[PDB]
Amino acid sequence: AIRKKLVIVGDGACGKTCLLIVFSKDQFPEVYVPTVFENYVADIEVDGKQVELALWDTAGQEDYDRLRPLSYPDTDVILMCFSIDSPDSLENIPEKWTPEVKHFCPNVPIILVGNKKDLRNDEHTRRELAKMKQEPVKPEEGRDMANRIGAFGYMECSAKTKDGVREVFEMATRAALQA
Amino acid sequence: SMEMDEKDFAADSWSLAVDSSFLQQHKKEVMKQQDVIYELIQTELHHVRTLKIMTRLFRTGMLEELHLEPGVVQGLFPCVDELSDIHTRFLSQLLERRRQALCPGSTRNFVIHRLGDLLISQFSGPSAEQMCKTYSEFCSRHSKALKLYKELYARDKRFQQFIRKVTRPAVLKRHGVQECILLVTQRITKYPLLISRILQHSHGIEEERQDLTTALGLVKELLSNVDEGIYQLEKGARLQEIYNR
Ligand SMILES: CCNCc1cccc2[nH]ccc12
Ligand SMILES: CCNCc1cccc2[nH]ccc12
Ligand SMILES: CCNCc1cccc2[nH]ccc12
Repeated sequence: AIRKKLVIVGDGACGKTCLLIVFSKDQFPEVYVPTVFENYVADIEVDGKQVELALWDTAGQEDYDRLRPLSYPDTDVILMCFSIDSPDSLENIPEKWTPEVKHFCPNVPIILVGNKKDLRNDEHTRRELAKMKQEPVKPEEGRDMANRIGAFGYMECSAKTKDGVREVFEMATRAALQA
Repeated sequence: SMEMDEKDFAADSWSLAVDSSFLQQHKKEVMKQQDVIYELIQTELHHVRTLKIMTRLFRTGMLEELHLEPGVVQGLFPCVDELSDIHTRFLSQLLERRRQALCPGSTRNFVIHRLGDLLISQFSGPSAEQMCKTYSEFCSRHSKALKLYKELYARDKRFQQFIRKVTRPAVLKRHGVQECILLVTQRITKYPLLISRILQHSHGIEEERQDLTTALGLVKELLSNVDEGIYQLEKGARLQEIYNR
């Protein structure tokens, strides 16, 4: 079991905190959904290789440009998150997050993750976004952004239903293990 | 952590920590407020525990077992005693507020109605000046600590054995040296998230809504001051690199 480090980045509305909680518990909390995530070391076996994957959140560091980069040293894989119910969170990926992650984590694989995929066909989400002349992020829009920023890959998930969550972290482990 | 506190904060939530007959006596909004206050105190208890691992298990173990050069242990654990004194005092105040609120005859049933004033006190005056001074120093020495740890682990055999020995137990899985350093650095930026959610469920008493609003503002002022006072120290950096920053 080799030790690897994962950091999740993205806007507050991207759902990064919920994603880490749901993966670490293998359950969407039924009684109480924690406000914050401290850290976790997940035991993952991917393609026959055992890894201890340390998980870190950057929630709360978004407005502090000198505190936030302290989370980056020795990172092996980055999860760059946006929410499918928020085209505004996707627009902030090439402008702010990508240059920052390429500066502090050179040559570290980035997986672009579209969170809240269960809201793509939610009528309330479609009605709300239509007021600001918007609609949920389309799969090809996510793929194209991932291609443009030089992401290792593009993935979608729903922390609410758990669909795609395990796959995201197993792929992150594979990326962390590459040359 | 001491057994009494671990047991008091063993449950995933306030709603699961209190007796079910006691829970049934409160309105939905009070349960939501109490669950978030419980998360703040529980995470503070864990944060103080992280500082005890750093001071007692790591720092003191290296002093009593290894032959490191002078100034090496201080470089690995900058300001740990000051950080431990700030948070142990704050945790004592939070735990005393919970204890005074317990129902007679109970060691688990309580409701905290007045957290705001405690948070204003912690994030203002001399205690806020000490938190600002301590985190500005600690966070500016983060890179130097990580780099000194890596060199020692890779070149000193006795240091490597010590680390592997004390971090072997499963209860230390999340708490190696670098992981403790990052848990501490990230602690301060968790406060606004927790305070805003407590505020969201504290509109019932206007004086409480006002106090938490003041506390949230003070925590953000502290974070902005710390963020502005950080400049990563680098071992061997020449004066020219510094004055050309
Ligand atoms: C039944 C769990 N398998 C053990 C395992 C899987 C992946 C990573 C691991 N690190 C230590 C044990 C370990
Ligand atoms: C030379 C340009 N890269 C520097 C950089 C890019 C993105 C975010 C950053 N924060 C501090 C420097 C910094
Ligand atoms: C999305 C609103 N949160 C509801 C909730 C349910 C259970 C416990 C809670 N503590 C704070 C909010 C809270």
